[PDB]
Parts: sequence; structure tokens; C-alpha cells
Amino acid sequence: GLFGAIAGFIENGWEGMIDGWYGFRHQNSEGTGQAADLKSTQAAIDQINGKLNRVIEKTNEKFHQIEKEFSEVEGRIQDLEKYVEDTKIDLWSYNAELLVALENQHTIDLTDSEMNKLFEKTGRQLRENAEDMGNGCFKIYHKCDNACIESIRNGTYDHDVYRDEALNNRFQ
Amino acid sequence: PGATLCLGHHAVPNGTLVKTITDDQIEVTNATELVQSSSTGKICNNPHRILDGIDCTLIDALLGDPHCDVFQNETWDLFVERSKAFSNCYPYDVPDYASLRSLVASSGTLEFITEGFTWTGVTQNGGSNACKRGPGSGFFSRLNWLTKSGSTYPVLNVTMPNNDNFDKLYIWGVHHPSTNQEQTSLYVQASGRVTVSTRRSQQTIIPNIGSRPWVRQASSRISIYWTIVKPGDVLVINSNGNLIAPRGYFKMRTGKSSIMRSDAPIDTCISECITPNGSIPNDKPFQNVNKITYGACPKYVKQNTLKLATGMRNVPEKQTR
Ligand SMILES: *[C@@H]1O[C@H](CO)[C@@H](O[C@@H]2O[C@H](CO)[C@@H](O[C@@H]3O[C@H](CO)[C@@H](O)[C@H](O)[C@@H]3O)[C@H](O)[C@H]2NC(C)=O)[C@H](O)[C@H]1NC(C)=O
Ligand SMILES: *[C@@H]1O[C@H](CO)[C@@H](O[C@@H]2O[C@H](CO)[C@@H](O[C@@H]3O[C@H](CO)[C@@H](O)[C@H](O)[C@@H]3O)[C@H](O)[C@H]2NC(C)=O)[C@H](O)[C@H]1NC(C)=O
Ligand SMILES: *[C@@H]1O[C@H](CO)[C@@H](O[C@@H]2O[C@H](CO)[C@@H](O)[C@H](O)[C@H]2NC(C)=O)[C@H](O)[C@H]1NC(C)=O
Ligand SMILES: *[C@@H]1O[C@H](CO)[C@@H](O)[C@H](O)[C@H]1NC(C)=O
Repeated sequence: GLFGAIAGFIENGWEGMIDGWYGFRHQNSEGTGQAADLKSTQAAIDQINGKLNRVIEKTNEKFHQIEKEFSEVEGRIQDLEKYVEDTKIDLWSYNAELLVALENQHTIDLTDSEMNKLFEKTGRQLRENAEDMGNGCFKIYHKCDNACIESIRNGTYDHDVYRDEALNNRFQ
Repeated sequence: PGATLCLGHHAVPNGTLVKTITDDQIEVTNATELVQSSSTGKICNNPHRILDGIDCTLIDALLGDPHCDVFQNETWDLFVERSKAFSNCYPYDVPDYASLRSLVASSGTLEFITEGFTWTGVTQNGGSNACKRGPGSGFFSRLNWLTKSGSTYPVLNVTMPNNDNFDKLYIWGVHHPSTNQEQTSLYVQASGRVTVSTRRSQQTIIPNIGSRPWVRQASSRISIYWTIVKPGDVLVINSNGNLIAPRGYFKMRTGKSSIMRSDAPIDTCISECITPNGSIPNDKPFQNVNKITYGACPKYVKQNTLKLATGMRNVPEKQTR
């Protein structure tokens, strides 16, 4: 995708994450764990539902039309009837092919985008108390107990609290 | 001794292949089908009024072939013609059959109003063993076969004004005898003529005498014609032989009515979209069941499947086997 996260700097996905689309894995002194990010997950899902609902929007209802199968050879009028229908079908078949190609490219790019938004947001939250390892993982340079991890994940992590500690560990 | 926090995304064990701008096949976590490719094989009886033709074409029901008498005054949203249909009356053709079938199908009714035509100096209600009604000879219910009275067939000259506020459809015909003997026996004059007109149009038909292939006991034929008479206009019919006269008019309507050729059985269910293969659901935007449809239908495309991605790129862990 355009943002280089999914199938990019993030090596692969997590089959274990069954309660969300994007999320967090951590290691600290208390062990290791996993949690889904609801907001990113919901942003992707809402966009995908949005496009799905636009695409399946019922828009055509037709009644009496032209005949499209013929039991007799007739020539000119029938040639025209068949050509009109064949023309229509090819144009609609093209529309359908193009639609799915554009939609799917965009769905891949928007999902890649949402991964990237979460990663950049997290990075910003951590300010100077962490470093980007380059594989979607932050090395956090201080004691970050489970209350501290959950603080990062639920948007309450105050970086000032841990800054002196972390700055010291980083420039040694 | 610090901590690691890794950002990631889900994956699934069984992803689906989709098409994009750059890839003809690439794997995502889920997708949904946009092409309806199946039918139940049955035509749902709601919400459209379905009239099963059974043994009858719409034209045979219109003319009043005796085995189609059950269709008198019928109405429909969709008239269904079956491949088993047959004609069993006087052999006939309709120049521009397809147009008459179309305009009647689209009108959605066979409502017929009898009018008091006065046919001075001819015998009415002619019949044939080619078109039995009960045990004896008969004819199309909506047509009146006129022949000589005594030894004469005078010039027929009649009128019917349209003083209603709706259009009238008149169905009439011309008899083509197979021999000169038949021509003169029935109509006296050696050559007939039928002229049917309104203020702005006219149709004149000259009969041709000669054998056509023997069908249901006749080498003769009737050719069927039609004339629409608008409010304030008038019908005139003028003939010195061979007229197959109208008995009245059909009431024309406009609306959503049509006709379809299908052998699918009619069943109790609800479906907006009908194809000759049967009803199909209309939740998907495209379909590959049949280019012939009626109602609120997906659009026909050539593809039998098109997958809309409903999830991210599916990236499983690098496989160790
Ligand atoms: C991933 O997308 C697929 C579509 O390709 C989803 O499958 C569909 O799931 C829905 C909801 O469970 C099914 O609708 C239900 O169908 C049953 C009939 O079996 C009906 O009784 C219910 O009222 C409802 O309409 C649908 O059948 C199913 N379609 C197919 C082709 O499998 C699937 O749910 C999605 N999964 C995830 C995790 O997003
Ligand atoms: C064959 O039958 C038609 C239908 O009745 C006859 O047409 C009618 O002919 C008369 C004249 O012979 C027309 O009368 C004229 O009407 C105008 C307008 O009202 C009036 O101002 C004139 O002084 C005159 O009386 C009549 O309108 C006409 N009607 C129609 C519906 O066409 C026709 O004459 C008959 N032909 C033969 C040879 O018998
Ligand atoms: C619906 O009916 C059509 C038309 O009867 C089917 O297509 C015909 O049958 C096979 C298709 O494999 C071919 O031999 C014919 O050439 C087809 N006819 C036409 C006019 O295309 C079609 O397969 C049916 N579809 C379903 C889902 O039942
Ligand atoms: C058909 O309808 C007309 C009026 O709409 C009526 O006069 C006629 O008798 C009806 N005939 C039958 C057979 O239902």
C-alpha cells in the first residue's frame, strides 16, 4: 500500500488478534500481552461499510424493454437490437470491473493508512521517552508497568512523568 | 531494563483473492460477492401480477382462440409465454406480429368492449371446423367473419367514433382464400378489399388467392391488422369482400406491464426481480443469470464473479514450512 505499513515495515499480521483489526503487543517486567485498538478498528470498518452501502445502493428498475432472444432470422432490425444489448452489456461489464479494481486498491490503501495513523499517533504520545525500532515497535526507555501500558493505549500517558528517567537511559 | 510496545494488525487463516489496479489477484482478509449468479428456478408470484399463458400465446388470448377463452379480459404485470403454447383456431399470420405482441404486452390488459357495428346485407358469425367451439364449428371470439347474404355481398361502409377519453385498439383481419371458388362462394366479388382508416391514417389490404401450407384443415389464411383510435378521432371500415370484422375494441393502458418467455414454474414467494430462469435476489448490484429481466434487478454483466474487498491485506506469519 501507499503508506508502507501493512505488508511493509510491519512484517506480518497477527492471527491471534481476534477482537480488533489493529492493536498493541507489549513486553515489560510484568510479562507480555495483547490489546485491540477500538478507534482505528472502527475507523476502517466504518469506511468499508460506507463504500459497501454506496455500491449496493439499488438504483435500477426496468419493465417493458426490447426482446433479446429471437426464434427467426430477420436481418437489419434484429442486428441492431442485438448490437444495442451487446454494447450495453460490455459497457456495464467494464463499469463493474473498473469499480471493483478502484474500490479494492483504495480499501487496501485506507487500511494501510489507518495502521500508519495509529503508529504515528503512538509515537507522538511517547515524545522523547521512546524510539522507533523500524518494525512497528517502540523501545520504551523506562519502567512501564501494566498501568503505564494501558495509559498509552487509552490515551492518558503523561510523558513528563517518565521523561527524566527515559532521557537518562537513552543518552548513556 | 525498559519495555517494548509493538503496533500491529490482524490476519486470518483463510483470506480471499481480489483484484485491484496493480494486481489481478491479491489476498485480503474478507470480501463480498457483487454478481448474483444463481436463481431458485421459480418465478415468485409476488409482488408482480404474473399471468401464466399456459397453452396460449398473448396473441392467441387476444384474438380469442377457443382454448384461450379463459384469458378474456385478463390483466397482468408480466405475461409469461410457455414453450408448450399452441394455436388451435383458423390459421393466421400477423404482419408485424412482434409489434402487436409488444404493444398489447405493454398495455397490460385484454379488457374488451363490444360495439354495435351494423353490417348491412352480409351474413355474420362465420365459423370453421379449423376452430371448434364445443362440438361444432367456430371462430376467434373477438372477430366476426362476414360472408354473403343470399347471392350478394354489398360494399360495407361503417363508422365508429371514439367519444371516450381513452385510446381504443381495434383488431381486424383479411381472409386469403386458397381458391377462386372459395373467394366467389364466400364474397361473390372475384377480388376483395379492406380499407380501415381514421382521420390521419389508413391501411388498405388486398387479399391474395392461393394455397398456403395446410394447417388445421385449411390452406387458406387470415392476416391480422390493428388500428388505434384516439379520443375525438373516428374509425371507418370499408370493404367489398374478405373482411374479418372487429366486434369492438380493447381498452389500452400505459404502465409497467410486459411479457417474458419462460418455462420456470410460478411459486409462492416475494421477489422484485424476475428472469426467465426464475426470480433472483436484488441485493447485489450485478448479475450474470440472464440479460432478460423484469423489475428491480441487478445489472447484467459478463463476469460470473466480482469480489469487493471488505478488509485489509491478509499477511500471515512468514511460513516455516
Ligand atoms: C466476511 O464476509 C462474508 C461475505 O463474503 C460474510 O458472510 C456472510 O455473513 C452474513 C452474516 O453472518 C450472512 O448473512 C446471513 O445469512 C443467513 C443465511 O445463511 C441468514 O439466515 C441470515 O439472516 C443472514 O442474512 C451471509 O449468509 C454470509 N454470506 C456468505 C456468502 O458467506 C461474513 O459474515 C464476513 N465475516 C466477517 C468476520 O466479517
Ligand atoms: C361511408 O360512411 C361514412 C361514415 O358515416 C360516410 O361519411 C360521412 O359522409 C357525410 C357526407 O356524405 C359527411 O357529412 C358532412 O359532415 C360535415 C361535418 O359535420 C358537414 O358540414 C357536411 O355538410 C356533411 O353533411 C359526414 O361527416 C361523414 N362522416 C364521417 C364520420 O366520415 C360516407 O359518406 C359513406 N360513404 C358512402 C359512399 O356511402
Ligand atoms: C439461465 O438461462 C440461460 C438461457 O436459457 C442459460 O444460458 C444458456 O444455457 C447454456 C449456458 O451454459 C448455453 O448452452 C446457452 O448458450 C445459454 N443461452 C443463452 C441465451 O445465453 C443460463 O446458464 C441460465 N443461468 C442460470 C444461473 O440458471
Ligand atoms: C369485459 O369487460 C367489459 C367492461 O369492462 C364487460 O362489458 C364485458 O362483459 C367483460 N367480459 C368478460 C368476459 O369478462
